[PDB]
Amino acid sequence: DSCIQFTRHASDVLLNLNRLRSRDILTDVVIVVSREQFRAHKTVLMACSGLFYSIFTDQLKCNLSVINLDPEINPEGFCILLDFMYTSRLNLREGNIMAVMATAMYLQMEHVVDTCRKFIKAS
Amino acid sequence: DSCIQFTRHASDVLLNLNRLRSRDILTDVVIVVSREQFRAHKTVLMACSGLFYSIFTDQLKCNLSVINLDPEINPEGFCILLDFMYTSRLNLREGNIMAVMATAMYLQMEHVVDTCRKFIKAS
Amino acid sequence: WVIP
Amino acid sequence: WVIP
Ligand SMILES: CN(C)c1ncc(Cl)c(Nc2ccc3c(c2)CC(=O)N3)n1
Ligand SMILES: CN(C)c1ncc(Cl)c(Nc2ccc3c(c2)CC(=O)N3)n1
Ligand SMILES: [Cl-]
Ligand SMILES: [Cl-]
Repeated sequence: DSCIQFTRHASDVLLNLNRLRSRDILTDVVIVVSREQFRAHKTVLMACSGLFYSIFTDQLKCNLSVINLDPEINPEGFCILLDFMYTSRLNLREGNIMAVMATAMYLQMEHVVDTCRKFIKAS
Repeated sequence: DSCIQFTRHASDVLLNLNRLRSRDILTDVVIVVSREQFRAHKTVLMACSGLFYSIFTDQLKCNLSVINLDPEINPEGFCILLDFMYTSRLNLREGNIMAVMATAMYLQMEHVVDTCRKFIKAS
Repeated sequence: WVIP
Repeated sequence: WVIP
């Protein structure tokens, strides 16, 4: 085509979606991880995770307001990944890298799994 | 913070949101422009437009499944802007620039209004 | 704005 | 991945 493109558009969209999340605006699901609850937008979860994409394209699960993750999933690992989904920023540290990689493998977030593998190989 | 960042994340998120729109997955509103109907995600509309942000933060309008735009709005101008919201690409042409600028002013899409003003000033 |  |  003969389109023009606005370089910062995608980043600005994601910043506004995170502002809606922080104010709890139009969130349509709660993700339960052990005792912890995380509110989010189904569309953002699907756009970032192969697991959520599979869950919310399912004709029965698409209508659920509550999703319980496997009890092996660490709430801190999930929180770091949910923050990444809405910001592109990953808080990867020596003390959380194993929990983050295991959660990213479960959520099917291929690019996060790749950087965790590389950082572990370096150490 | 000490975060790392994935450069292509925001663009990849927007690409997946457009894939959901094209397959009509989790769309929660229909925008009526004259006789034409456009299905979309409320969160994406709010993230891109000052007008939709105002509409869907309103305690009564947030629950509407149908929104009718002002009869002066051109369906082609709206279609081009909805495509921009989901892709960052604007199909700006000599034959549509006046309808696109008027629709962007109504939708309160400041960056689109700015490029339309600049392209009109050049001609 | 750029030419993509 | 980059240092933002
Ligand atoms: C694969 N596909 C057509 C598609 N369309 C729409 C969406 Cl929201 C989607 N999301 C998704 C699927 C798989 C994966 C991801 C998102 C991230 C990842 O590492 N794997 N995937
Ligand atoms: C202004 N604010 C706190 C905010 N938070 C969340 C959202 Cl979704 C939002 N969107 C929005 C508001 C105004 C404008 C836009 C999006 C695009 C524009 O040109 N003006 N604006
Ligand atoms: Cl990823
Ligand atoms: Cl804009």
